[PDB]
Order: sequence, then structure tokens, then C-alpha cells
Amino acid sequence: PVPSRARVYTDVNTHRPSEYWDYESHVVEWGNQDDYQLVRKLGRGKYSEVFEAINITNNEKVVVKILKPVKKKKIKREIKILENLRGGPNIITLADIVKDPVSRTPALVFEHVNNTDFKQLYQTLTDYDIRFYMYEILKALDYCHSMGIMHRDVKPHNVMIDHEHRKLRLIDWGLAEFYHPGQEYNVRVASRYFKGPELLVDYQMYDYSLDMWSLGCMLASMIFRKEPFFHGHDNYDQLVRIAKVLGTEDLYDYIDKYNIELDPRFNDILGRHSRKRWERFVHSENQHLVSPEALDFLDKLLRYDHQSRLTAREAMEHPYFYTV
Amino acid sequence: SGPVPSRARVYTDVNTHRPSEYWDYESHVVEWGNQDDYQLVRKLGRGKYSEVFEAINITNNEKVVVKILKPVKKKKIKREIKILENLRGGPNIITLADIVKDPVSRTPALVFEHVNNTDFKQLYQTLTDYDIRFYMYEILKALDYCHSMGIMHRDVKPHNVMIDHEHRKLRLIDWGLAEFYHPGQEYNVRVASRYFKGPELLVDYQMYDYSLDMWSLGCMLASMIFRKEPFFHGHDNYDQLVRIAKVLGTEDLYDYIDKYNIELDPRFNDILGRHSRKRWERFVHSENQHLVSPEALDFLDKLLRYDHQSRLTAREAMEHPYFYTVV
Ligand SMILES: CCc1ccccc1-c1ccc(CNCCc2nc3cc(Cl)ccc3[nH]2)cc1Cl
Ligand SMILES: CCc1ccccc1-c1ccc(CNCCc2nc3cc(Cl)ccc3[nH]2)cc1Cl
Repeated sequence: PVPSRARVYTDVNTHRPSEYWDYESHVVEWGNQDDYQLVRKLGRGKYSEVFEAINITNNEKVVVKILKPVKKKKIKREIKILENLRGGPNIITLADIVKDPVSRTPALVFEHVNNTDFKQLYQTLTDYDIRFYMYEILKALDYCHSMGIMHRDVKPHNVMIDHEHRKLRLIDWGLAEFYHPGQEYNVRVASRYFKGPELLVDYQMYDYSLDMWSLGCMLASMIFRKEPFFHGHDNYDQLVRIAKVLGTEDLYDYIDKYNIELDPRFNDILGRHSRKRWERFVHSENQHLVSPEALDFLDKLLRYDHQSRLTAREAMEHPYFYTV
Repeated sequence: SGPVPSRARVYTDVNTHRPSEYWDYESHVVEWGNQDDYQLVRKLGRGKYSEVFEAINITNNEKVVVKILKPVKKKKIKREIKILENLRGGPNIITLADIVKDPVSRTPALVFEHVNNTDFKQLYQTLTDYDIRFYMYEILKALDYCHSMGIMHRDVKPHNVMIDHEHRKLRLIDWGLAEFYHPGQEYNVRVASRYFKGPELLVDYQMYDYSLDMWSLGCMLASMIFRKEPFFHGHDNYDQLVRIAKVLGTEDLYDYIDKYNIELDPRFNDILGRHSRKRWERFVHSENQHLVSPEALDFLDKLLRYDHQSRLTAREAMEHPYFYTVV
């Protein structure tokens, strides 16, 4: 395939010492978990359990994430990234790194976030609220991309919101990676509905622009009240669902531009599809959230060609955000 | 009717509240891997029933440290392994990477993370007041952590502290004499190296605790800020208490033994004598005055005390004004 590189923050890691990005060589110091009293289970994920806890030294509430150590290199990667981004705008704050004396199970301690339910806001959210919170996500993405990091798992489950205080945090940095120009990455990242075209066609030389496709999927689902926007049933079908909206013409233009060999599994399922107008998704239930500015912005995010999508900085300058 | 009992002021019941698997090292099952993955390079040092080597892990081309143990006491090897496994990953603690045996010899061997030791015999004269505060704080991080984990090191001395000065990295090593703290337990007093033994060991007071490590740390601090190695230069264990008494005085020694109803060995009768309490300022001279300050002397005074209960804990020591200049 034809090589590719990011249009922004291309050489940020190349210009820093190896200590910043060589996570494998990073020395992790595990403190004593006895300073934290577990209160209640908040959620259960893939190789992780989240708990609400109390720090007994200062009587403050914290969040404790207990990791099933299936991959040690992956735990080192998440810790180094969290340490580098610690304190950044709208990034979850790593407070401590601990192990229980008996179990020796790796655990990460974070700042407490008093989140509001996603299925509860849905009925009361205004056009302004969507513009406001989309801008808050963009602050986190322009910051982490400027720090040479791609999140690679942007989705509503990884965005915590405290609506009362109008506070947002981007969480779960377990799939994040350091961007190095010309590097070939694993395509088995992100969650099915938010996976970019480059991942589905096995194009390994991707960048920060992957996060911008995922952000576009979130915006489309919110403005149109259609969750998920691109509803695939497997990784191959996921590309077909995008092809039903963006057309089969631009998909071949994209694969030819980068000389990508299309998997034989796509032969009987891809078919032929026309490029659809964004206004076809407007209905009585969602029209109070749709506008010409919102549709122009969405159109610039959901594009097959990763190089053509708006960067997080370019997105922040769009007329959709003139009111925030 | 015997000596008065004593207990630690901090982390008193940390092992009492944990299941037996954590602290019952005798019942611990050790799995010995194959030493063929490691190629020995050169000898680094030779100790009592142990030889330390620089080695290469042939699977990833990385340098490691291999400690080969002469198996004179099996229970002691199990104790060191369980303690190293419990503290694995803690701040400034040497990291146990593997536990192996050579196929032919079957000699027990421990594999650790690599530490590139700076030779301090020449950089001893380049050390600043800030450097001593910095490295003393690094040792305190290791001690507050191991004490919080219910473990006493019992052999704190310069030989058991490795420093990579270029990267400002410090590690506390050789956990072969370490033990689990249980309140009211009577321990063997034949621990630590002569110059670093606390008065509790010298007067045969067995119910000691984490505070023993704080005396040893005080001996290291005094030898550094005064450029006097060792600070308390005894020729045997009885003479070692006499060297301490020539500095702290004999009045406070009698107050200590009376507090705990300690019976002083008859061997001290003709050698102890009578000694005044010396001011710490008397040890200041032209060659060491650049390392001494009122804050350094107040901190030292609060570690080098006969009464083990009166000494600062590692956490209390970290809050002293001597460390106000360090991160
Ligand atoms: C109007 C914001 C918005 C704009 C566009 C697209 C989507 C959104 C949106 C909607 C909902 C959410 C909230 N999602 C919470 C996920 C979550 N993760 C959790 C983990 C735990 Cl352990 C416990 C509780 C947790 N809760 C966020 C956004 Cl950005
Ligand atoms: C300014 C640090 C400090 C402050 C106060 C008091 C003392 C010190 C201090 C000074 C020097 C050292 C160096 N210690 C190395 C011992 C050592 N042990 C080794 C074992 C082997 Cl196998 C091979 C090589 C080894 N080398 C440490 C301290 Cl804490």
C-alpha cells in the first residue's frame, strides 16, 4: 500500500526524548492499596472492574479500576499515557497506581466524576447543549493529539458528563497509542459502530484522524436521534453499512488511492450504493437539533479518506461553534 | 517479672488483619524456573552465603542481576522470596523478576531488575547538601512503603542502597534479614551490621519493631553530613553501645532501660563508665560544614534516640523541615 502521514502534530514524538514515548522501558511504582476503602461496584468491562472508593487519608471519594493482567505491556502503555496527559483539559485524572498486598492485582485510582445518565439527558438536550459538549470533547482531542497520542476508542461510553456542573471527561485510555509517522498499527481497535474505514479495509498506516471519524459517528447519532448511526452486525458488515450512506464509488476511489487489497469476504455483501443527502435523516422528532451549520460540519467529519477529514483544531473553528 | 512489652506506633496491626497466606512464609510454595535463559557475565560482589552477578537474559538481550544463594537455611530463602514477592513493584524496592535453578547444580538463584551502581568512593567529595536531602527522601519512600506492608528490613546500611547517580535512581536491596512485624512478637537481636545496630539489639530487648530501621537510617545520615565513616565505631557488640553512650550520654541510657525494665548484661559493668550528653554542633568542622544546618541537626536528633518509641516514623520524617527543599 501507498504510505500516509498526519496533516497536524506529525513529528511531535520524533522531537522528544525516548523516555516520553517508550512505554516498554517505563518503570511503574505500585503503591499500597490499604489507603483506599472500596465502597460499591460501578461497572464491569473487558478485563476490568470499576469501583467507587474512599481515600482514608483525606476522606475523599475516588474511582478505582482493577485490571485483569492479561497483557502486561498494555498496562504499561495505559499508565505512561495517563501520566503524560495528567492534568490536561477534560482528560480523566490518574491520582494513584496501587496493588492490594494479598492479591497483587494491578489497580488505577482516578479523580471522582459524578456522571448523569445518557438515556435521561436524551429527552431534554437542546441544540446549544450539543454544541457545548461537542466543543468540550474537541478540547480533549486537540490536547491529546498535540501530545502525540491517538485515543482509538472514542464513543459515548468513554465520555463522562456531570450535567449539573457542565463538566466533561474523556476516559478509558486502554487502547490509546503514540503516533510515529510511517508506523503500521494494529487495526483491531475501537468499538464496531465507531471503527473507521481504514480499520475495516486493513490499512495499518493510520493517525489522529481515526478519532475524528468516531466523533462524527457520535454527532450523527445525537442530531438525528439514531443510536448507533452505522449499525453493523460484524466487522465486514460495518463497511457495508457505511457504503449505504457514502456510496460504493468513493470506497473504490479510496482503496485505489492507497492501493489497498480488499478482503474476498466483501465480494458477496458490498453491492452497489448511491451517495445519500444528509437532509434525508431529518424528521419531526429530531428537527429541533438539525441546522445547515450542523450538516456542513458532519459532512466534513464522515469521509472515507482519513486525510480529508477536519482536524480537531480545524473543527473548533467551524461556524457550528460560533455560539459557544 | 521480666521486661515491659512494647508495640509500633504505626502499622501496628497490618499483618493481624491479613490472611495467613500473606505472612506465613513457611507454607509458601516456591516454583523454580530454568536458569538456561540467563547467561552470567561478571561477579559484582560476594556476601555471607550469596554471590551477586551481572547477567544477560538471552530471550530479550537485556541485562539483569542474578543472586546465587548458598542453601545453608531453607526457611530463610522462603522468607526472602515471600517478602520480595509481596513488595514487588513498590517504590525504590529492588524488583524480583524471576526465581530459577541451574539444571546441574540445583543451587537457588534470584533474578532482579538491572541497577547500574555509580562508584561513590570518588563522588563522596562532590555531594551537595541538596543531594543528601534528595537521596534521604528516596530511602524514606522505600521504608514508609515496606513498613506499611508489615515488613522490617533489619539491615539498613550504605552497602544495601544502590544509586545510579546519572539517572538519580535509588534502590533498597538485600531483603535476606527482613521479617514480618507481629505485635508482641519477640525477635532475634542478632540482625543488622555492627555499626548500624540499634540500642534495643545491644541491650537484648527482643520486642522491637520498624523503628529499628529509623536508628540505622540516622547512623547513615550522621556519617554523611559529618564525613565520619562509620559514625559509631565499635569493635564488638558490647563496645558498640559504649560508642553510642560517648555521644548520647549515660543518663538517658539508664532512663531507657528503666522504662522497659531491661536487665543490663554484666559485661557492661567495667566498660560503660560515665559520659555527658554531647551537642550535635561539636561534630561540625571545616571539611563538613557545607552539609550541616540547624534543620539537619534537629532531624538527626529526632532519629538518634535510645527510646525506639520516641524516634520519628518514616512518615513523620518525610514531613520534617529538612525536606522542604525536595519534590
Ligand atoms: C450531549 C453529548 C453528546 C453529543 C454527541 C454524541 C453523544 C453525546 C453523549 C451522550 C451521552 C454521554 C454519556 N455517556 C456516559 C458513559 C458512561 N461511562 C461510564 C462508566 C462507568 Cl464505570 C459508570 C458510568 C458511566 N457512564 C456522553 C456523550 Cl459525549
Ligand atoms: C547520598 C546518599 C547517602 C546519603 C546519606 C548517607 C549515605 C548515603 C549513601 C552513600 C553511598 C551509597 C552507595 N551504596 C553502594 C553500595 C553497594 N552495594 C553493592 C552491592 C553490589 Cl553486589 C555491588 C555494588 C554495590 N554497591 C549509598 C548511600 Cl544510601
